[PDB]
Amino acid sequence: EVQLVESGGGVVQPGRSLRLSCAASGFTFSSYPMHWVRQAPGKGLEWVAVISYDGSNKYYADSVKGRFTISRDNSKNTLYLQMNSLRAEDTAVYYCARDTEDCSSTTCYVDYWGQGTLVTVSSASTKGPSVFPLAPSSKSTSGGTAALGCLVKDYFPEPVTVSWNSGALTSGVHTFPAVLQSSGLYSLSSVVTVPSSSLGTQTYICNVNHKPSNTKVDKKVEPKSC
Amino acid sequence: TNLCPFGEVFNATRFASVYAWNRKRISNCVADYSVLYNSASFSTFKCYGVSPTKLNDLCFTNVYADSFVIRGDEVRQIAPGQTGKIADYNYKLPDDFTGCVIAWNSNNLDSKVGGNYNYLYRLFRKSNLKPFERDISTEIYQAGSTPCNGVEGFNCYFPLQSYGFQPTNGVGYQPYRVVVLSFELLHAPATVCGP
Amino acid sequence: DIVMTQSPDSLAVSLGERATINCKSSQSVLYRSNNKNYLAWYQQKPGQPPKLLIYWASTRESGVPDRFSGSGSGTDFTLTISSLQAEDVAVYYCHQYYSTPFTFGGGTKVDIKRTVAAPSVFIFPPSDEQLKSGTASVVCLLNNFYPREAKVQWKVDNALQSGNSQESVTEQDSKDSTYSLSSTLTLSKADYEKHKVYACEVTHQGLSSPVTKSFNRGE
Ligand SMILES: *[C@@H]1O[C@H](CO)[C@@H](O[C@@H]2O[C@H](CO)[C@@H](O)[C@H](O)[C@H]2NC(C)=O)[C@H](O)[C@H]1NC(C)=O
Repeated sequence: EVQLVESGGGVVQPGRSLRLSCAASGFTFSSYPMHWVRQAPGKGLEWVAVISYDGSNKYYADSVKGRFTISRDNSKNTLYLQMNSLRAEDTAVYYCARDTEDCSSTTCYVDYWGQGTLVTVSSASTKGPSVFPLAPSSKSTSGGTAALGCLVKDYFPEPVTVSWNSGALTSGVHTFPAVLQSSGLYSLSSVVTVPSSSLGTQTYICNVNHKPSNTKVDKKVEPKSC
Repeated sequence: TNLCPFGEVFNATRFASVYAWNRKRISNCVADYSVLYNSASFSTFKCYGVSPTKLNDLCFTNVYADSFVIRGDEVRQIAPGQTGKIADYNYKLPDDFTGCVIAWNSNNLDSKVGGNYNYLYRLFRKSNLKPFERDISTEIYQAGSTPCNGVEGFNCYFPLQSYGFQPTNGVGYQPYRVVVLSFELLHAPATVCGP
Repeated sequence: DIVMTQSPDSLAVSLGERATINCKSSQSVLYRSNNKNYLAWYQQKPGQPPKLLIYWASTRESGVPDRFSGSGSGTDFTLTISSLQAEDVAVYYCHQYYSTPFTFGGGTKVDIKRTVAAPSVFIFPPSDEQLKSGTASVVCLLNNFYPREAKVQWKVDNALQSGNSQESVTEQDSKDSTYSLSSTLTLSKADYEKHKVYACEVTHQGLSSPVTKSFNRGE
């Protein structure tokens, strides 16, 4: 087993400079090259860099060459990557990833990966999410079940959790992928299906938990006769 | 005209092992050998049939780059004569050679801490090689007088054997990567030659 | 450099059936000094770091069910999944490691093939407190449908809108191997007042003719 944890990252401004560090444990950090692999949300993996086990040779990608600089502190058992002159296309999830020297030459394939960071490139304040109700008591009458939901607008950065009915109601909740609107601000809708015979019997709550703002803003969603 | 790939012959991540040296025909180029000769990265840069400082102004029918990796001690074996194990059983240079030989130390790419055993060189061939002969087939060898029908008992050996290639090796045992250019000075229409 | 093309994009297969993804590299990633074939096959579940499944393009990494198998040589390679189970809904990546820079592939979202499903379609004109907020957000919830393909036409007084329409889809839903979709039309207040009818439409395999859920503002 090897435990690699990627530190650093988060929010940056276009043109800022950031510095990521992977702390590895479980093996001799000075006898294995290391890689970085970027993965922009929903796109797919992409190579970034590589080191040699004595920290001499460093090869990069094509779309990065001359922008990032990847070093490796053996004494602290850490791998550092300094990003310079970030563009809007560099928002992604960054993985460190340990080599396994079996190929004839030094660089070879990668086998053990670490949890990813969340480097996000955009210059906008961490605005608190705004919660809008979508109780279709009188817009979603399907006879048996009504599908009612909750939309969120204008929150940044990425991590957010939506919880319905204190976590008691788990079935029928469709957690949707967050998408940043053309205005540059994220949004998502979470919806549930509820039998029409138990609409007013049980109150319904939309809870948003967003760590950077520590937003724990609840909204009660209740039917309207209209 | 257009440049030609010395880049993918010298900036090569994977160099083939010596018994199966890799050959590449490069042509339709404007070759600048000033880059190679002015680079100090090499340890041996020895041109035989020509003068290394006059290679910019000739024109060649076709130029072939061979590439492999050998021990640092016996990089001497690469010569038009100069008999020896790699020079005879593995890579045979013709006496009438007209080209250049480049070799540079690459201990920091080919030698891994546990030792690199993926590089093999051929030993115990029944006979020598024709000049520029590539022999990738390794059947069981016969050494004594036994019938070597897939056996390996005390007189029926296997021809391939591995180098050590550890970072602790001596200056002579470290790997050296070799690329040798052979020119076709024939008077056919020229295809590759510098400005 | 060497570029990997991995086909297909989606590979939907039902349980017990077989499956095969293929990859083609621009150059030939085949070392010859040994008879090793520098290439590897990873997989990734949604929201997790990837794993290793094949290296040397044929061998298998310890701890992997026999159902996978990598074959091929030269510049053509294939990953064959003999049997399918629940734990094989993942996006698969090819990865050369011959010449730096290394390269990956686009993926293959190996889903689960099921009987065609029936969408359940709803609609919502924005809540009154949002009309005081400054956003004209209307949504149409397409739930529990398969296969993936579904076009959504949002009609405002019989007028398709473009640009101001944002849609998104969930992953392969766990309970029934169906999908969902959160279609929305986001607008300002100015244009919102100028119309009274909205409509969301869809075509699908389980739908002979489009199913429409509309209304008039104010009821
Ligand atoms: C690959 O070998 C080539 C020689 O064929 C070297 O070219 C380098 O290119 C950069 C940019 O001009 C300069 O540093 C020098 O021209 C060369 N650098 C040296 C000799 O250290 C080079 O060694 C290798 N390529 C790269 C990108 O380093």
